[PDB]
Amino acid sequence: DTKEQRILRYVQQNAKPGDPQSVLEAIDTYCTQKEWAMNVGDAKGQIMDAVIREYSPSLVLELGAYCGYSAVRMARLLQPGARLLTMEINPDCAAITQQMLNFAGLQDKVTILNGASQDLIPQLKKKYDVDTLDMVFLDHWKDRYLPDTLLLEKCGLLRKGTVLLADNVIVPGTPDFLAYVRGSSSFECTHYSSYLEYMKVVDGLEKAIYQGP
Ligand SMILES: Cc1cc(-c2n[nH]c(CCNC(=O)c3cc(-c4ccc(F)cc4)cc(O)c3O)n2)ccn1
Ligand SMILES: [Cl-]
Ligand SMILES: [Cl-]
Ligand SMILES: [Mg+2]
Repeated sequence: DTKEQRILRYVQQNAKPGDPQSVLEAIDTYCTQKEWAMNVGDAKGQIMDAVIREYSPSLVLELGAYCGYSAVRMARLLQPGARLLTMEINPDCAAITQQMLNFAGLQDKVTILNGASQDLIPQLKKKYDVDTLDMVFLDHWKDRYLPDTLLLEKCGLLRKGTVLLADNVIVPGTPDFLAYVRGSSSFECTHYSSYLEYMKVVDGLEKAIYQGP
């Protein structure tokens, strides 16, 4: 089997159904002790939690679910009725994410879409009845952070105050995105320095709040 299947199995055998916190803990244990994986992790995850609590978004889009760690992290803090849409390009990982969310008891809050961000973003309004997004978590291909931000804007999915939160802006790094949002009058940016998941390597999150045209 694959690493991702092993992570799911470990959660199923070491966490409590319906207990998101136990799911996060199980994933972090496995990835610290057994096999590294590209989940956002606990260090950056704590920063994400603080942001989600500050903004209490009603509708969140995640780009790049992987195994569902971040989707569990965000969805467990959403208010009743609030929703997460998450996109995952790898079909095997999309299925793992669905199963992860099901185990965590968060499946009614989250819709996991299998496909590429460039294809799915233009369908959000008419197919998924999205008006505007309250928050976007960028965690997909690092080359796509900038084009997909621009595409979100083109599609009319951003409003004044939409929060973009970007993983991995240092490692692997997203230099074009960072330069762009930090240089743009349409964004108010803050950097949260942290560490790459499960590693003693500096990484960070960027928050970029959309200001309108
Ligand atoms: C809908 C759609 C979805 C996607 C999509 N789905 N899933 C992803 C995952 C992307 N993530 C990464 O590659 C990533 C890599 C590292 C890393 C690797 C190796 C190192 F040595 C150091 C760090 C660390 C991380 O935290 C990462 O997030 N993209 C893509 C396109 N369209
Ligand atoms: Cl993750
Ligand atoms: Cl960590
Ligand atoms: Mg990441």
